[PDB]
Amino acid sequence: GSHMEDFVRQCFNPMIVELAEKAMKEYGEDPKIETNKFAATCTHLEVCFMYSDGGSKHRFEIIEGRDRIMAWTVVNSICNTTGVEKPKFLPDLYDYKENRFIEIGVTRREVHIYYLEKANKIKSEKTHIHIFSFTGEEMATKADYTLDEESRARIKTRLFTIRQEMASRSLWDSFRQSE
Amino acid sequence: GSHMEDFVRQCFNPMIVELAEKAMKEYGEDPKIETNKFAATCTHLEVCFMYSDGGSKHRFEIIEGRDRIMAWTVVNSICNTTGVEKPKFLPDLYDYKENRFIEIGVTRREVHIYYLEKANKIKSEKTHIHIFSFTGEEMATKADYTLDEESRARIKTRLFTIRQEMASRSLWDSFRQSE
Amino acid sequence: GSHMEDFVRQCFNPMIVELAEKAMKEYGEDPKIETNKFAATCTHLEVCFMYSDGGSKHRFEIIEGRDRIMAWTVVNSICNTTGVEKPKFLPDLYDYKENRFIEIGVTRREVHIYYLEKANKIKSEKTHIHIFSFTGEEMATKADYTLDEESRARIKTRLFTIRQEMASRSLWDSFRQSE
Amino acid sequence: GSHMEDFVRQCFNPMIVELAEKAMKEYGEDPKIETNKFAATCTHLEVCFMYSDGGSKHRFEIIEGRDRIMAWTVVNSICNTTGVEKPKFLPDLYDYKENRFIEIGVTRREVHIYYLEKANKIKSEKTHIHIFSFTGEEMATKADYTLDEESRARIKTRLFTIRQEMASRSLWDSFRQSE
Ligand SMILES: O=C1CCCN1CC[C@H](C[C@H](C[C@@H](CCN1CCCC1=O)N1CCCC1=O)N1CCCC1=O)N1C=CCC1=O
Ligand SMILES: O=C1CCCN1CC[C@H](C[C@H](C[C@@H](CCN1CCCC1=O)N1CCCC1=O)N1CCCC1=O)N1C=CCC1=O
Ligand SMILES: O=C1CCCN1CC[C@H](C[C@H](C[C@@H](CCN1CCCC1=O)N1CCCC1=O)N1CCCC1=O)N1C=CCC1=O
Ligand SMILES: O=C1CCCN1CC[C@H](C[C@H](C[C@@H](CCN1CCCC1=O)N1CCCC1=O)N1CCCC1=O)N1C=CCC1=O
Ligand SMILES: [Mn+2]
Ligand SMILES: [Mn+2]
Ligand SMILES: [Mn+2]
Ligand SMILES: [Mn+2]
Repeated sequence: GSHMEDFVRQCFNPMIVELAEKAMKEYGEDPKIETNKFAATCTHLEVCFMYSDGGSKHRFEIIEGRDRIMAWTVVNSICNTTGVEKPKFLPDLYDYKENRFIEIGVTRREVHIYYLEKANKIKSEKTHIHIFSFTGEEMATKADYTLDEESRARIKTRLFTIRQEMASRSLWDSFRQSE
Repeated sequence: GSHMEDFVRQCFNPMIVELAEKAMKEYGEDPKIETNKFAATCTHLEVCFMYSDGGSKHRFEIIEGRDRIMAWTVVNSICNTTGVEKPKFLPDLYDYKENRFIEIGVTRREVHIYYLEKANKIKSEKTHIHIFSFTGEEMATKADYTLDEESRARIKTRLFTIRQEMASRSLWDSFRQSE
Repeated sequence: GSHMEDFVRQCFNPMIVELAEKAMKEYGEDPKIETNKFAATCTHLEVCFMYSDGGSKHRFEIIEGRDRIMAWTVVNSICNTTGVEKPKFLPDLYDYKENRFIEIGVTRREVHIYYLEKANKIKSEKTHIHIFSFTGEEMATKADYTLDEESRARIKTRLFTIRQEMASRSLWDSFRQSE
Repeated sequence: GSHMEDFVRQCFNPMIVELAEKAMKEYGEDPKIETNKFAATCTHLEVCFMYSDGGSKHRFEIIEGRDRIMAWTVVNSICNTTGVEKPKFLPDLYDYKENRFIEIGVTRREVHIYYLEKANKIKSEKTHIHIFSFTGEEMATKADYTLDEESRARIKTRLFTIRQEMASRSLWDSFRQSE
């Protein structure tokens, strides 16, 4: 019965909390035990949804938040209709306007560090990467940040707020030092 | 009690399913017996609605999905107020921005083939044709595709997803080979 | 218990029907007895609302549809803050973008005829007039039609549909010849 | 049991009334006793919300209307991510598009007078000020009025309407002469 678990449930929206619970159980993880991961999973969902909401009405397909199987089905349809290359790991969105997949990251360290780790991992000459930290930095492939400034600013604002809420509950250091 | 019938009811939205049922009974067809047609009818409704949703707020009148009589009443009002020519077969939308009717098609073969068949049929020097296939092709009158790229991409994505769902249930070949 | 009364209640939206009933009782008229006026009042409400919906989000103040007293209060605030001249008769909208009041008319005759009658009546060097007929014509002050083409086309479409519905019930001639 | 209290509850939206009640109790004030302040607090909330609604979708963060603590948390996140200077008094919005805080004022006197008082108070070389009166004037830092004309016009309209409602109840002079 952790403080972090109760904190997450009052910080994030109930739909986000339930998608995060569903995602963690799919990969065999327990949200009551791995409560830092529970927070991170919610955070990442939220960001990905605020991101898709920047931009014009039909711009993004949302991959993140779906069941694994359906997410891959949607990736294949997209691959099979734009001719874009099939990613090896599930990305988070597809950008119909620039014809590319996007991998959104959210990190409690240097973006430099998390970007390289993502780059190396997916090795998809194609897929765009976009990282945000909890201290306001972002880093994106070819310095091309996809959305305009006001929509990314909102996300960075929301991340700093989450950090403050954690810190004022004394949960921030345990969260920071378990990434 | 076919697998296809239950598949359609979980693939499409309930409002689409009910309009499709209404349309088939109007033409004396039974959705429980002619289950490929039931799928096609849902598909065509869906596409036509995703199509009207591309574009700016007042752009399209939606003809498809209405009762026959009301659909013709709306066609006549449009004819009677823009001076456009009265079509012989009901189209699916009217484009207020380009002042033309549009016939949307969705095909399980070559678009070349289905386009000619539509052309020949309506013989309306006026009415624009726009076909989509389930393998991502589209074809439109004067190569003028009406909407921008992202809205048509979404439709082609959704069609490929429907195809995958059918195939993973072993319904795809029976659907493909009954068009 | 007229056919026209039941026709109006199934043709127009319930909120429009209730505002029309409220407006007629304010001027001492009975919607069950004066059923042509009941139709016209609904029609005029509808049009004025479809009109305000053309244009960008804050463009119009809606005067029509309010209680008399509140409508005048809103006119005075507008006069008292833009310095525009106080109209003698209640108009239907205010255009914040062009800084003028608008009088919307809907006629079962020549627009030429109804426009002059409106002009003469309000004598407001200032207030813009915009008439629509049920046969698709419109006429506006300085040939300046305020909205773009697609939003006015929709209105003219809806008016022709109302006319057809009346005619197929044999109510059209009585409505036409009582304006 | 004042007339002003009942007037406010029928003039303003219930959500605004409840936020105003919450704000006044936070600063130890009683909405039943200080009924002019209750009106002013509602007015100021309303304006600030109509203001945030002018502009494009992600443009403003809304600070006003939150609990004190959360409002400061949001200010800090914004400061901590845009590098803008921390204000000493809580502002009402943040403008992501121009990267500044905004202090909205609403006054029953000369805007000249209320602007100086605000200027002097916050002494934030940075924060933009935007005053509206109940007689239609506005005044803003560097004559830069943030929103376009139609959105500010709406606000000034609404303020004059509130003034008229008060005056026709004989509450206006007591409200005017207690600011
Ligand atoms: O907080 C808000 C503000 C506006 C509405 N809303 C509710 C939640 C949506 C996300 C959900 C996303 C979720 C919802 C679950 N499902 C399953 C059936 C279809 C659907 O939408 N989806 C969309 C497809 C993939 C996926 O995982 N969104 C974003 C698009 C509209 C919506 O509900 N959202 C959008 C901005 C932030 C946010 O949380
Ligand atoms: O899935 C969604 C996302 C946004 C809302 N929604 C519900 C269904 C609407 C279509 C219906 C169409 C249908 C609805 C039935 N009726 C009868 C009375 C009026 C009305 O709308 N219409 C519109 C006129 C002709 C016709 O057959 N649409 C499209 C426009 C808004 C709406 O409900 N829709 C729009 C995009 C895909 C889709 O399915
Ligand atoms: O059919 C639709 C499609 C979109 C929503 N909707 C419901 C009715 C609204 C009009 C009402 C107007 C009415 C509603 C009654 N009231 C009294 C309290 C505030 C309010 O709105 N108003 C607006 C101020 C003056 C007036 O008479 N509209 C238009 C603006 C949003 C709305 O509800 N509407 C807008 C397009 C056609 C139409 O009928
Ligand atoms: O009258 C209308 C027309 C459109 C919707 N709506 C309801 C009230 C909203 C304000 C509320 C603001 C309030 C609502 C309370 N909360 C607490 C949880 C999140 C939230 O929204 N917020 C937003 C964040 C800070 C704050 O105090 N707004 C403005 C944005 C959408 C909304 O509900 N609003 C927007 C234009 C005038 C107005 O009164
Ligand atoms: Mn990611
Ligand atoms: Mn068709
Ligand atoms: Mn009128
Ligand atoms: Mn203020």
